[PDB]
Amino acid sequence: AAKDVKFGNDARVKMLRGVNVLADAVKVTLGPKGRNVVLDKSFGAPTITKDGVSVAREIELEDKFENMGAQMVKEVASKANDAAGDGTTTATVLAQAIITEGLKAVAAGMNPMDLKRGIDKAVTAAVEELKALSVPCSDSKAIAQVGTISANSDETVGKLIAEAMDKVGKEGVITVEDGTGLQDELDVVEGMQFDRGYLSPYFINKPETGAVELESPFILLADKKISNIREMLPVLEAVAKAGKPLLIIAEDVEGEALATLVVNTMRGIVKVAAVKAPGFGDRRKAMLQDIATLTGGTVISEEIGMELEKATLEDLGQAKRVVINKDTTTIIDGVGEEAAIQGRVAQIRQQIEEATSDYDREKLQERVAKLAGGVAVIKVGAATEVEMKEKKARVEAALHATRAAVEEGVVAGGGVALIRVASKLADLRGQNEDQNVGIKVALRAMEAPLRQIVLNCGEEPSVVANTVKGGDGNYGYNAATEEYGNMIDMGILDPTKVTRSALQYAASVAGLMITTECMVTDL
Amino acid sequence: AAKDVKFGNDARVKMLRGVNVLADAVKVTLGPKGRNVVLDKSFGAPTITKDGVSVAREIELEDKFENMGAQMVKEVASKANDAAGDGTTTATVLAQAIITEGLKAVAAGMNPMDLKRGIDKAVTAAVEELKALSVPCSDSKAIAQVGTISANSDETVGKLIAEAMDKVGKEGVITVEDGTGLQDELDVVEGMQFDRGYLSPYFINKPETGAVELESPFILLADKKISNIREMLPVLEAVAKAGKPLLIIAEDVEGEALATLVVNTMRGIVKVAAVKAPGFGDRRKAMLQDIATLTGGTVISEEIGMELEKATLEDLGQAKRVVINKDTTTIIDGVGEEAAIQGRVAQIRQQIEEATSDYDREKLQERVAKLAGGVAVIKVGAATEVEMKEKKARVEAALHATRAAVEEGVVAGGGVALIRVASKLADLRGQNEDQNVGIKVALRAMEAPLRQIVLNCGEEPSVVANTVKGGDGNYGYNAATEEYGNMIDMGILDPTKVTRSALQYAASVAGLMITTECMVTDL
Amino acid sequence: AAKDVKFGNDARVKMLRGVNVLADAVKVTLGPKGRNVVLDKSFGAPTITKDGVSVAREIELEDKFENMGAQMVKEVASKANDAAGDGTTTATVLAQAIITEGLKAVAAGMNPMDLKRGIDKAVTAAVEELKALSVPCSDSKAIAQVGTISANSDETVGKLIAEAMDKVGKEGVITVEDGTGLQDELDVVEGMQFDRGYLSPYFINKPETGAVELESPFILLADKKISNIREMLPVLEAVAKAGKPLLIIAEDVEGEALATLVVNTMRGIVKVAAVKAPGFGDRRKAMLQDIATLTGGTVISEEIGMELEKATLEDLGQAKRVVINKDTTTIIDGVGEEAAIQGRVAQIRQQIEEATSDYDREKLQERVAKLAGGVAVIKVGAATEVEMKEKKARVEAALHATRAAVEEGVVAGGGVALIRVASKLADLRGQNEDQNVGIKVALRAMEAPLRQIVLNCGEEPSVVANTVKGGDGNYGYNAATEEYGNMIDMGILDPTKVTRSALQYAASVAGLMITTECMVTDL
Ligand SMILES: Nc1ncnc2c1ncn2[C@@H]1O[C@H](COP(=O)(O)OP(=O)(O)OP(=O)(O)O)[C@@H](O)[C@H]1O
Ligand SMILES: Nc1ncnc2c1ncn2[C@@H]1O[C@H](COP(=O)(O)OP(=O)(O)OP(=O)(O)O)[C@@H](O)[C@H]1O
Ligand SMILES: Nc1ncnc2c1ncn2[C@@H]1O[C@H](COP(=O)(O)OP(=O)(O)OP(=O)(O)O)[C@@H](O)[C@H]1O
Ligand SMILES: [Mg+2]
Ligand SMILES: [Mg+2]
Ligand SMILES: [Mg+2]
Repeated sequence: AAKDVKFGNDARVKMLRGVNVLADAVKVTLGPKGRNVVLDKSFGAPTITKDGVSVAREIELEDKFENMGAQMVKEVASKANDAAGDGTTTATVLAQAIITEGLKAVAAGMNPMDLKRGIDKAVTAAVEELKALSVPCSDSKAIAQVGTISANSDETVGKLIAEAMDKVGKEGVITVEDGTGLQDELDVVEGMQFDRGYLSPYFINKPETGAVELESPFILLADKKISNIREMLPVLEAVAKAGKPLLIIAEDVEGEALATLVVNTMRGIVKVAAVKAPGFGDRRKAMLQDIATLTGGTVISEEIGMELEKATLEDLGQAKRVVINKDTTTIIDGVGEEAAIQGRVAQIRQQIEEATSDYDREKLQERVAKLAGGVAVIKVGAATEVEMKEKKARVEAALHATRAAVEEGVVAGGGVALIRVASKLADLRGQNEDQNVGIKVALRAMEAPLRQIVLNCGEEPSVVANTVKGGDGNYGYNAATEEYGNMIDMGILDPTKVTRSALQYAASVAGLMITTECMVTDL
Repeated sequence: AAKDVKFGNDARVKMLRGVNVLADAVKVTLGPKGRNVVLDKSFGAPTITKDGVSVAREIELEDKFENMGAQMVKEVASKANDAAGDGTTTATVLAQAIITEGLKAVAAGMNPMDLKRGIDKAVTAAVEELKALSVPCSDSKAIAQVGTISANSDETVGKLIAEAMDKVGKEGVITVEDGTGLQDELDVVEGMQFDRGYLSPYFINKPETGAVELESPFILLADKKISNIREMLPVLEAVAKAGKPLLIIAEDVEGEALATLVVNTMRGIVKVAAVKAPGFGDRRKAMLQDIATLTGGTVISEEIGMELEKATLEDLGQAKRVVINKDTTTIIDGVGEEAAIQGRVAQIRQQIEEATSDYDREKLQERVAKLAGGVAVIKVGAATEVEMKEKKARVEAALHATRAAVEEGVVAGGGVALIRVASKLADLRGQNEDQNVGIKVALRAMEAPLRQIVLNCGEEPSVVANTVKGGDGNYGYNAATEEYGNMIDMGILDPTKVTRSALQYAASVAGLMITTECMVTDL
Repeated sequence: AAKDVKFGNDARVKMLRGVNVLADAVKVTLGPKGRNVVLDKSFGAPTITKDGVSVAREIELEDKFENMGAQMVKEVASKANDAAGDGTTTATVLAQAIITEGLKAVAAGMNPMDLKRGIDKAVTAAVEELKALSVPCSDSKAIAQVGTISANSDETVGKLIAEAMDKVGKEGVITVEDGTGLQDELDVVEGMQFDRGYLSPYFINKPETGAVELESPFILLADKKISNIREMLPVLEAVAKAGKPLLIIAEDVEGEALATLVVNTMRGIVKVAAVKAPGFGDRRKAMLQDIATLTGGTVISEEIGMELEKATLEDLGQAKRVVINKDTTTIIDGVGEEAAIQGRVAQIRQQIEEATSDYDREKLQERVAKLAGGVAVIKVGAATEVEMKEKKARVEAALHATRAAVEEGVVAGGGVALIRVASKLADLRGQNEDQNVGIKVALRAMEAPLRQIVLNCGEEPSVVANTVKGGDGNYGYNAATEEYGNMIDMGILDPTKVTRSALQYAASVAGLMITTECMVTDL
């Protein structure tokens, strides 16, 4: 029908305003200062967002345009957030600065394309500089500091991350679970995780993450792939004479062969999940066996000649809970048998030694390793359930950031890298003036987040920024110290990856926002 | 869509106003003074709330924001109320004071985080002080006084609690039932209670408590777990040739194995409940046997080879009523056989003696103890049914508070502990000024409820508070006396646990309220 | 009309907003930077206004409350403006800062009285510091600079002031007149000034100043006081033939008798003025003689026996123009008799030497001095009449400021004194915290105007202010230099008096605003 059109600046402004609103909350929240943000929920009690990210999520704009603009930033921010594990706010902050400048440039009427290109070019240059700048991660104490950064002055999270990290080992994966109680618990977990996808997003559970968690799942393992429903059905009868979420492991499902019959034919009332059996070939079988032992269930294979129909519920193992993500499917804890698990591990271990070949050894060793799992679980307590969820999310983000940060090594925090790079970046020129301005804009954007921290300090960011820029090498401002010192010496370092990730995303967002001169909507 | 946003103070104010409104009623009601509050009900006759708590429940705010804010307080208050058994109002009162100050501080613009931390710190300090301050509970006369406090000058409740408590014994559990008639009846009850959960909240009955009560329940006991519906079904046929609520006892239900078939397949028209059979192993069987005798029903086990299908309704016992809560499932009174029950008890008792081992003795002794139950039931009469319900609720709260109070021992009432602690607390300083103010705020919050009582007195709380603070040791004001005397000497003591519980919750609430600077809602 | 009564912040808020609006324009204009302001006109092209004072004058607020608030500032500012001659804006700027803070404090709910007291206390302290800080005025080159400051980068004004000042002498009074033409004209004017009041404000001329200027005045001098009209009348009759405006000098004119008859009876179509003859006794006569010679008119005394009636117009002298103010009455230029005037001066001069006594010498010397000194007049040209008026006003202000500045000596400009004093002030504490905050507020207020200049520079005032504060001695920022240097060395100095005056007034204004708890207005 009729469209309400806003031209250029008009289109931009809606996004910009939305961006600003979202950004403002985020910026203040970013850094230790932001205590909290809260807003209502349509259903249920209103959500409260401790984190900057959560704030962005929480914040919705009444205006469609503004909201959409806000959403765009958030979505990018989240993506950066996931990968980096941290720097969600930073990306948002960066984006806002870039966007605003871009918009102004838009006001200038310089073709945004050059600017975008310039920005991208600047980003690339900055990235390169950052990479060189970045240095190896410091020790666990640093790690805690890294954790704290993700923490946003959540001391506990950093401590937990460090503590979990120490026990597990940096290499060892750490998993987070909701705390049993207010006090956190760190437990080594028994179980194995195998990287398998979820066959269909349909399987994908309710939660936003889309990882599916089953409570007291039942595990049916078949070495053979599950061709059709019918074979499955007798299992199902045991299972629809069941209910708490059944997990099914099949070597393969033809999303052709299984899916049509299963979905239509099968009520699927009981929760069901399907995963491909880990590994392939004998190894796959071996993995299945390992899983089966861990589950405590039994596996049925054609070679065995056991029938799925014949197999009862008992054959199916149970898990305390299972979490599945597209990348990987894990069982938090199979009931298993303590002896059984150990025995299998030993047997596999013996096998590992036994096999002459490295390859054989590797498969076995991998298998054994999985069984122990080396997994650590972290529980987060909270005053309230809501808090716990919030805390947990923060913790998870921190963990990812920390892990990434350590491997990458950590660049000086405080946006020191960003400021430092920008200066170098400034010298570089874009192909054309429009590009040049964009490049400058990007540089400006980088500078801003340093200022924001300063603003939180209440110190005038101009002086700090100037001083920071002036200092060669790694120079930065420590909010807590409110003294000038080497970032490395300070030991507060922001992860290279997180910084890089955030910057890239922010730049991308900004460019996108910049590009759309005009927006059209239905009236 | 578009959102209506209130920033910071705007967000807070809605909550604050709501809090104040709710709080005001609660505060006045708190203490003997508050005669009553009443408001309409959407359906049915409007509820009338004698109690402060009920007032809060009753009071709803038209404004969503205000209402939500009010709700938040109430929910916390209720939680405190449950645990403490008393002090529901106190928590509310405390919260309001804290919130208001926090809001003002919010107006100050000091970061609430520090304040919250300070408040928490203050709370912790106060708690420690309180614990030291607290002293052992006094005698039953004191108990009645304790009861009266929960009573809010409900003399009857305190008397009933004391009376019930005396007969049952403090240790012995006391249960409350609606009064048969206006006159209360205290009867020792025959029956056993076993701690078992309800399999599903679905089972959970209509009432808010969620405890499920069945009228004239039928009890089917199986030693063996009920794997599937089908085995159940023939029982059901007897029971679908039935209607008034069937209770089912199964050793285990796979919420996998039973649930899918039962729910979908089974109409479940007749009320059904499921509980796991108490105990495990032989003891579980023994417990089942004890239950079976008490029920007067019979239990069927595979070992017996009796069939569930074979078993008739007659095999199933009947109970006058059953109440189930997640923690525990109890049968108020199985029809049982008087002789049978006694005989079983004796047999078990003999067994207890017979067993050499302590362990064997313990299991038997526990079993025997349950059968007698040592249970006492209290009936509350009322002029009207509504009143009775109100009274009953109050009675229950009092009982919990009293029981907790006795074990803990009772601290001086009148908020004496609170005032006393605060002074000590005041000396302690928070890490930072913002924290400091919050700490002070908390202290102020503690003081307030003393004032409220004074206000009810009409005496100027300032003088009283000052005097109370001035007095060392336990110093307090007795409203009734309107004379200064030792709280202990007065013998009016508020339970340590209740006070502690309320304070902690109130603090938590306040912090939460404080945190949310701004609230966003859809327009 | 009706009355609307309000109490509370709301009254304040209106004032604050009004203040800000006026202040903002003024602040930007203040310092060389403020380009301009414009006004509308009902008829003709809209007027355009210049300097900040003019800006403030031009600015009116639609809202009564806001307007009134704005007005209050302006009135005080003008008063300061008059006395200082400069610093109108500064006072306004200071006031705004103070007011806002005070208002915030009002928001705080601290009792403003303490704050006002604290502010006053701070002001006093600051004043003392300033006085000590102040140093003697520099030479004419400095004077021009002083002029420029009043100039607000009006080079011409400063030059004119300096030029006029040089010729006249600093001590010598300089008068400003509208320029004959675009080019300014500086003419020294012969004449004597004697401090005499205007008998009645009725006499007071049209212009706002109320000083009365007569064009080609005729001077009638009577040694005797002019008791009544009748004696005057025959002079007047000649005056009728006259009509060049008549000035009357009488020893004393009783207001009632003369004025009543004169005003009512006499149309007074020709302007008439009356002044008391300068001096008393013989000296008065002598002064009269001196005046008479300077006028070139003759004086009639009873002792002489000359009759006023007898005296013709010729006896009355003429002046090119006369200006009268309440404090003093001056004749810009009597036509005089060249020979007569000179001879008398010589005679007086001889007398001065001649007189043995100091007293005689003093009177004579004073008499000669008045004639000798003469007066200097400055004409200001303009592109347009409107401009000229504006320029003239600015010039006048500058002149006053310069004159004051020179005598006082000039303190470092740039608000350096203000910033410097504040630091010292900060140490001083008010009696009570509320006072303390007010004191701090005042200090903050002082700092602000430095910032404003910086802001105009575009440099971040924070750094500058910090730097300025840090420097001991006279440290300041020169806008033009944009380099740090000694203010004195720079030679840019703001007059002590002007600074002091502005500060005091501003403080007074701020204090006043804070109070006024209740306001009543028409509905
Ligand atoms: N306690 C602290 N002391 C000093 N600097 C800190 C502290 N906490 C964080 N920082 C700095 O502030 C920035 C990190 O804050 P934050 O983690 O909020 O930003 P973010 O990661 O972008 O936001 P989010 O964590 O919500 O994704 C970094 O530059 C970091 O070095
Ligand atoms: N009859 C009484 N005489 C003296 N003081 C009393 C009396 N009844 C109560 N109090 C005091 O008043 C406070 C208890 O009142 P109340 O029980 O209403 O508060 P509450 O427990 O917080 O509210 P609710 O009982 O609704 O949860 C205590 O400090 C108690 O010592
Ligand atoms: N050309 C200039 N270069 C450097 N500083 C200047 C210059 N002109 C003025 N200043 C400084 O700026 C301030 C004076 O500006 P201005 O005269 O506008 O303020 P004001 O006297 O308060 O306003 P008004 O002149 O309208 O009363 C002083 O501190 C003065 O030293
Ligand atoms: Mg972070
Ligand atoms: Mg109570
Ligand atoms: Mg000036």
